[PDB]
Amino acid sequence: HGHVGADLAALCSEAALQAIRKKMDLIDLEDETIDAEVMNSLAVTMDDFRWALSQSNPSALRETVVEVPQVTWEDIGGLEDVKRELQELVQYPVEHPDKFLKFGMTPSKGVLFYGPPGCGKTLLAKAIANECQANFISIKGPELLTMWFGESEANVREIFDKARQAAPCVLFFDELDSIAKARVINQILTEMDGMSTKKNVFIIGATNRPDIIDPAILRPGRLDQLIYIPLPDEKSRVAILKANLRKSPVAKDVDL
Amino acid sequence: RPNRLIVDEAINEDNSVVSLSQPKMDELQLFRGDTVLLKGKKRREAVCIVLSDDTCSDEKIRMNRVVRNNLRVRLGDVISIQPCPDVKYGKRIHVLPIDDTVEGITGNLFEVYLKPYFLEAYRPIRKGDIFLVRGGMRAVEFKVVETDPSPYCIVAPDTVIHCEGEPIKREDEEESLNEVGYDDIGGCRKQLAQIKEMVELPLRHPALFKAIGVKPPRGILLYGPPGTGKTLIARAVANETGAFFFLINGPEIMSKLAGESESNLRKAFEEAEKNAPAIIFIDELDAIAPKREKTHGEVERRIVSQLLTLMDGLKQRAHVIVMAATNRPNSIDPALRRFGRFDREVDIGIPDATGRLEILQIHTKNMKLADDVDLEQVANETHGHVGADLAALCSEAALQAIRKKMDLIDLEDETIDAEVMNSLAVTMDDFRWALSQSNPSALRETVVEVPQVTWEDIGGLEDVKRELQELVQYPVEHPDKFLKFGMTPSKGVLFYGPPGCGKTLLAKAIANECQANFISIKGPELLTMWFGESEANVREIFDKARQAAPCVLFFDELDSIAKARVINQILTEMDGMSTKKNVFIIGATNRPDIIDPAILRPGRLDQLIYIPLPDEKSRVAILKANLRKSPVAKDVDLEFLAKMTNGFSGADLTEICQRACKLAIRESIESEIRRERERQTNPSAMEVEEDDPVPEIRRDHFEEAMRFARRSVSDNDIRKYEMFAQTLQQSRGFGDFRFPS
Amino acid sequence: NGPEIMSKLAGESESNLRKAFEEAEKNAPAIIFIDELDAIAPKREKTHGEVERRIVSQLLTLMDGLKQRAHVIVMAATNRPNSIDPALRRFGRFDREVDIGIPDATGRLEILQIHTKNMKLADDVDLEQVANET
Repeated sequence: HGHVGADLAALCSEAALQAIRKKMDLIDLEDETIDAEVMNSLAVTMDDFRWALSQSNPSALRETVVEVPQVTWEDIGGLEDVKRELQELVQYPVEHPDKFLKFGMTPSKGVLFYGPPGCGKTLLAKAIANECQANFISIKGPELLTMWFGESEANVREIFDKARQAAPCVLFFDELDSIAKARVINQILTEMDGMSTKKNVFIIGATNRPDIIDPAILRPGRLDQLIYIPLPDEKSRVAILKANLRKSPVAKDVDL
Repeated sequence: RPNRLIVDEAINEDNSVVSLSQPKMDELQLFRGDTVLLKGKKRREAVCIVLSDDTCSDEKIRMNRVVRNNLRVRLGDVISIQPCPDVKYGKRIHVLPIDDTVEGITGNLFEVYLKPYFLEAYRPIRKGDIFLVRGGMRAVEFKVVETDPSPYCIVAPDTVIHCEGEPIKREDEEESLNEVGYDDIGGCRKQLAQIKEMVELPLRHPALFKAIGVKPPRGILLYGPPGTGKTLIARAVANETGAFFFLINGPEIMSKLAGESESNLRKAFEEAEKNAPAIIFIDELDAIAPKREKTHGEVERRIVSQLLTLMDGLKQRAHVIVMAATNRPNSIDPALRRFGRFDREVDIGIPDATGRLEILQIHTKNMKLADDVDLEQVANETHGHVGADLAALCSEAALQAIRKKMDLIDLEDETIDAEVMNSLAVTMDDFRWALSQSNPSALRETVVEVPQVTWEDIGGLEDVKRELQELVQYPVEHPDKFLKFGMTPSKGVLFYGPPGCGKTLLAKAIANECQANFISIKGPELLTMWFGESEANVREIFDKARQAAPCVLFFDELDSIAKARVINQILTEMDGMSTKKNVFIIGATNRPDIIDPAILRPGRLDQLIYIPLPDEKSRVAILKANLRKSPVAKDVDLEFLAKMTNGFSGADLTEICQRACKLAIRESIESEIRRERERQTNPSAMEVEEDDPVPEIRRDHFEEAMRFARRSVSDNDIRKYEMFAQTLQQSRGFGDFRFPS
Repeated sequence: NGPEIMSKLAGESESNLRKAFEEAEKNAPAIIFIDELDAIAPKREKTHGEVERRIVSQLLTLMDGLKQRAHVIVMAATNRPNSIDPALRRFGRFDREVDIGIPDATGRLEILQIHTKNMKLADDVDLEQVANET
């Protein structure tokens, strides 16, 4: 992750050089002129690639990445009301844009999750992005408040027009109350009203202290719906428990 | 392969002669009148005719002195011999008297030193050969520099003479001895091996790299602190192969007129393109290409763009690589750190303790030392010194040894006799003087090294040892079993306990055990970033940890900014750090409740290991450990001293083994007062032997130094850590359950 | 002199520096002296032009271009070591740095003993007393 094409060319050349360097038993000093044996009878193996990935090649990437996620709906079972609501708020304005035009109902532009910390909020937000075949960017808390700690408040316009460039996206804040420990909420607030509605970008924000939030974010037009994420129930628990044991071979008599 | 043989002494006087063994004749099949080349050190060779004799051993060649010196080989070293069928006659080899033993003869001397010496042998003479001819108490060696055939020549007597030039002095030897070898540079053996791996195999084998299709490098950055010989290393790599150096100086291509420096750069790159597989070198890049903020004019921008265009205008078939030399990679214009110009960046950093022994071993070569000196002892100190600082140390110690000998180096003898010139050896207190009285170290930044503390330095804590082994050793010693069932490794622990119970002395132990590097930043080094608002200055100390792959970076008192940010600056960096690198982040603290809870989120810093007060076995271990240097009396018990000190922290009983040393040094100073202040100090009944009243720390010194002991940690604050340990739920709840049958 | 090799035309001061270093190289074991170095080589912040940077680099190149057999040493004279361009405090150019600081009380007696040489003093004066003050 983070490699570019030139970095991958460098990876291929270094893996080939490591495969040469393990064959110094034939490429000797007594044979200065190298015979035609090892020139065409040397194939690279997998641990050479793993060495060349591990031992070297720092990635030249730190900024955001646009992609479609690969998580699925059954990765977190249950929450059928939340699934129905997110389908009603994401899928229907893009899969059927004409029926929303028959009787003129305008689509909403974003929900606000809230619940206990670590109940699969991001793992729920990526599921609808994967289901709609929609791109998904994500900025976090520490990426957010380092803007206003060094007073770079006017540096969300680029991360919004980058979302404008990828048309079917759902930009996801995470812990946007992180600056509510003591601005940039106003900088998103002046940008969200300037964003048009014919583009189908949605703004889902997550939080853990829903009372400390600014009430101006809850005005109708900006962020209206308030979906509550509860603790995981039984079927969701067995689903996530099976989901985390994809890689590990587990004994067949281990009950879940 | 039977080519390389050791060289030993010879008896015969004939010159350009190599001794072969008579049992091995049929493998080479060359007879007596055949010429051979001998591979020597520092890429200088010589040519000889063979002699087949029985006085040589089976694998040892008997050869004379001047061709042993032309190969620069001595007793024990192994040389190669190869046949060379390109024997031919030549015209006007340029002989030259290079010694001061000519005795003032000028003109044509070559009718008795050249013409009778060379005949009936087919004498092979290579360029630079240092053969001598002795005649009339005049042993003149003619080192030739211009041979019209290549590479060696057979001298004919009908060769016309050309000897209008003047014989010169030993200065031409001083420009040939700086064709240095690999052994002439020390302190950076790992980085020398890595750069040799990077450079040497494209250069000696240009065809295989094109054959597979890999790309040789186009630009290497040799960044490091200034003065560590970053130009000597490039000379050594280039001269250890068949390269061609070209030193472009830094401010020399700045001190030209406007519109003329680029002509010099174009001429230099053209000379690199025209010649062999070669290497140019640019020292002090940040004086011709600084950051963009340090560019108020525009001609420097023209020079920088000229450098960029000439750098990218090279071909992979030209076989030229570019090495630059800065001090820090953020002090360059970042427009030339893109792919194709300057990507691979090595760090010839500060030499360590045992990396400092060879760097003054190579400097104490021509200086006669006595037997009392100990290079290991001075190597143990002099932290922060660089190679130039150690050269200055050697010169100042030699000057102090001269300056103590002013009793013979007098004003009445203006011309100094040859006595003290070769009969003066430096002793150890001269080195101690030159270290103490002078030489401030030019180092303040961090240092990467493996620690030398051991696991038994702090006994006990077997659970903590098991946990640290499980969190450090197993992700690096067995990386495949972590890949069998996909468990990802953790990226850092958080110690917490009472102040001064061996936290850093525990953190260095696993770094030493894993043979892993260990950097360490502290509290006052941390919060001085955000007191002067240099918050974005931890990226360099993290990518420095990226450069040294098996490291464990150790914060210390990271709650020091929690007296009233940079925690967020580490927090945005820790998630961006990948996991295939095996760098771990161990942070220590003393107030675990005041810490930011965002550091405790799973993924960032999860495990919370509690360090208790030292127990009994740990106490006797640290007590024995602090008395390594001091000789202690054999009846001084320590187990009785162990179980008496019950609630003492690890930083309190390390104080009493200095208070006892101070209480014994007071009495050892005081005992010398009365012994020199003896009334009627007569030669009668004089103690010619040293009485040594306090040779070691006795028992009553500890019995009196214990009286000032005081426990630092109370009972009310160890309960704070017990209560914080109870704030972690501590495996409480349901308890034991069983799976159904 | 310091500002004397600044009061020349452009492109001519370096000719004077080269002539001076050549005269040092040609003559005996000798010593040149540069007074007021911080007027021809200040810190980098006090360099708004570029010709001063050409002079500074010329000084660096001619300084490093000497040989140990030439027997010439260079003494400069500043007031504080942080008031110099730190690119010439590296090893090989300017390392050893002495401090002829302020003279003390009894160090002040000889400095006016050497000044009261040609002046006839009476018997009532006491150089120790004035040395105690000032």
